[PDB]
Amino acid sequence: SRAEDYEVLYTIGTGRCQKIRRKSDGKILVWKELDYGSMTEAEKQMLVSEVNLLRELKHPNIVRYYDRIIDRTNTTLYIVMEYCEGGDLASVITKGTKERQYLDEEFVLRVMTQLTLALKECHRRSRDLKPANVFLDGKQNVKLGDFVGTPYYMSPEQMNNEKSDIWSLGCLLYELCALMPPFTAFSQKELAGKIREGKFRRIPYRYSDELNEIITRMLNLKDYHRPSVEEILENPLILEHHHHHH
Ligand SMILES: CC[C@H]1CN(c2nc(-c3cc(OC)c(OC)c(OC)c3)cnc2N)CC[C@H]1C(=O)O
Ligand SMILES: [Cl-]
Ligand SMILES: [Cl-]
Ligand SMILES: [Cl-]
Ligand SMILES: [Cl-]
Ligand SMILES: [Cl-]
Ligand SMILES: [Cl-]
Repeated sequence: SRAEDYEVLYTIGTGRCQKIRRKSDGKILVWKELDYGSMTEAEKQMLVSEVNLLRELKHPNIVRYYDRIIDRTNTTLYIVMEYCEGGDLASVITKGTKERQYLDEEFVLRVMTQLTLALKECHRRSRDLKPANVFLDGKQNVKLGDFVGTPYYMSPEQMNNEKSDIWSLGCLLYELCALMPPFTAFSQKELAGKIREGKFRRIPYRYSDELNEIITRMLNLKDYHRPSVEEILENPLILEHHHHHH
């Protein structure tokens, strides 16, 4: 695997994320460009570990890693992976916010189902749940990727556990429905205050009582009252078509 095996089409974001084309079969992919020139041997060893871990993750709802390419000349490491043509959930939400248009319940259910399964897989093996780390492919599939900011999704436990991940999922699904997170504040201390009270607005009325109910359960103050991944997926809301399809 050499860089010359691929051709950069253009830069998606900025190290650098680029949409690329594999020359042999024309397959569309992306790579993440990492300049390791300024790294110590220690940090490079830490980098080697991380990349090996990504190679082991095979799941329909986790962004698929394909390859790693070393360019010793430019001291650049390339991580090759699947392309998610639908971009990230952050952009979907800001888009709904600016166009004043709520997302379909069907879409929210797809995200709930598919991220819950990604989470289930993560818990098996041993990756923050936030809109910017959730990607959409071209087939309605949902995939989990990998100081200044306010920690909107921090659970009550953390500010003091797999149920903690359930809280964060609740926050993400809440924000998808309401187009704002369940707890907002100008500082972290004000934020922490709101989280401890555990009160928030119901998601918009266009969304079913059943969907409101499960999101609300995920946001319970007590970790042990939050549903497990198993209890989530048992929900009558969740159907075959909400799962991944090739
Ligand atoms: C490469 C590192 C990242 C991001 N990543 C992928 N991102 C995109 C992607 C596509 C977009 O529009 C077509 C887009 O604009 C909204 C965008 O915004 C951030 C991202 C497509 N495919 C990807 N594989 C993969 C996961 C992730 C990581 O760090 O592991
Ligand atoms: Cl899939
Ligand atoms: Cl609105
Ligand atoms: Cl709807
Ligand atoms: Cl309450
Ligand atoms: Cl409301
Ligand atoms: Cl669980």
